[PDB]
Amino acid sequence: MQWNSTAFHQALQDPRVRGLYFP
Amino acid sequence: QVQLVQSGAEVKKPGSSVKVSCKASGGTFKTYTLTWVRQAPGQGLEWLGGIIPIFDAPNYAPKLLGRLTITADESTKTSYMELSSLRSEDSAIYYCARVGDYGDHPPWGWFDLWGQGTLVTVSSASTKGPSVFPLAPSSKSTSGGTAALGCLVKDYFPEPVTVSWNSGALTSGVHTFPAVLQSSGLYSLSSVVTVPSSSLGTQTYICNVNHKPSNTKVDKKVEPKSCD
Amino acid sequence: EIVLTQSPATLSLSPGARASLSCRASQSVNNFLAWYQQKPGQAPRLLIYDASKRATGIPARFSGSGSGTDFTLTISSLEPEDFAVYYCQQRTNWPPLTFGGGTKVEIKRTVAAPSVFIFPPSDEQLKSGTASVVCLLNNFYPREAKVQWKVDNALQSGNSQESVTEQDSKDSTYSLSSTLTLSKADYEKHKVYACEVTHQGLSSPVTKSFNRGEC
Repeated sequence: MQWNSTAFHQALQDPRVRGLYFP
Repeated sequence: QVQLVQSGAEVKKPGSSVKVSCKASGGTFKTYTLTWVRQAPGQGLEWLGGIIPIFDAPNYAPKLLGRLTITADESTKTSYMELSSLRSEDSAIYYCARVGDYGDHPPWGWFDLWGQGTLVTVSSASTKGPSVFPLAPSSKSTSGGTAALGCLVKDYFPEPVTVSWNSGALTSGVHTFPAVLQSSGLYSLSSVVTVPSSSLGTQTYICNVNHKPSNTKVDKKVEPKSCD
Repeated sequence: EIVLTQSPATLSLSPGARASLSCRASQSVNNFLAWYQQKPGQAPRLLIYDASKRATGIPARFSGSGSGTDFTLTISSLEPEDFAVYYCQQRTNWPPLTFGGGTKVEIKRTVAAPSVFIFPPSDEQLKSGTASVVCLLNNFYPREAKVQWKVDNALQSGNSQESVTEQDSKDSTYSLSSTLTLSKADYEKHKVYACEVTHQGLSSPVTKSFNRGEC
């Protein structure tokens, strides 16, 4: 299925993944 | 200072596909830079999709999933929107828009710069020039007062048509109406002007109609109808 | 999907007046709401973002407020260039990102009655098997108007279409056409063609008419 905002922010719970958006 | 320039109008049959482009004139450009939105005639804005940064993941309106593809060529700073299996309700102006910074809330910022729009018409109709008919001033026009006259521009496809009066010299009193789509699938509009009743005998009033899609231009002089 | 509902659909306000536009979300969007302006023939333009931040280039008379589900765009004193359609949008929940349905802010001016004109079909058109009869309502305000076609005293329905101009830049009025379409066979079976117009500016409905084949 498509990604969605719930699943996306779940993925960003990982600090390294969140860090991709704040280098 | 970055500008977004979209490709030109498209006319498509149901079931076909369309690919619209949007080129940025400069600035930093990634595949995620440009999102697509559309607006059907007289309706509001509908998000089509965009690209999630870093993952470079296209994300689409659920109602178009499977039919819509957004891609981008970073080397040419161009985004492409391809919509297939077209339906009449896909008729709309399609806009590209730059997504701004997302702040602390990825993946989307706001739409801070827009292209000029691309008209896409989906219809079974075929190109056809208009017939132009006079809207003649009434024989009961108030003496020394104001008379209305016009041209009916009927049964053409696709949009647009332009109308001027007297080769552009006459703008006082002109109203050119938005076209209506008829159940036949062809468009029609009228253009009217109000003029001094006392001028109806000596001044010429000509509507200049141009339907570029069919290479049809007509100039019609409109005068009071003669009795028998 | 988060549905954004805008209220009212249309605001009629004079230049200089305060405008207050509402956008409500079906569930909370925190502060992740923006407002865009759109004029006929132009792309939208961002005004206010994340509920209350003003985009660069946007005048200080535009302010946004609200949080969660209830948001307001206030234009403290309307300028002529502010009469336009306004959309809200949220950037937090997807897919799809969603827009409200828009609120149009239009210019309130004094009531002006339409001048009405009727046009018979041309002989040239008749040769092709169809008759178009046109009724013009010129330079009126407000936009609401009722047009009724009568053919030999029979009220017509289903066979007319209306078109309306945008508000005139010079006088803030509207103009409107109503076009009655008949087959040639129906047209030639009847005599009296009339357009009857009702409007706030008229103390009695105006009827304009012609008799087919009479000068």
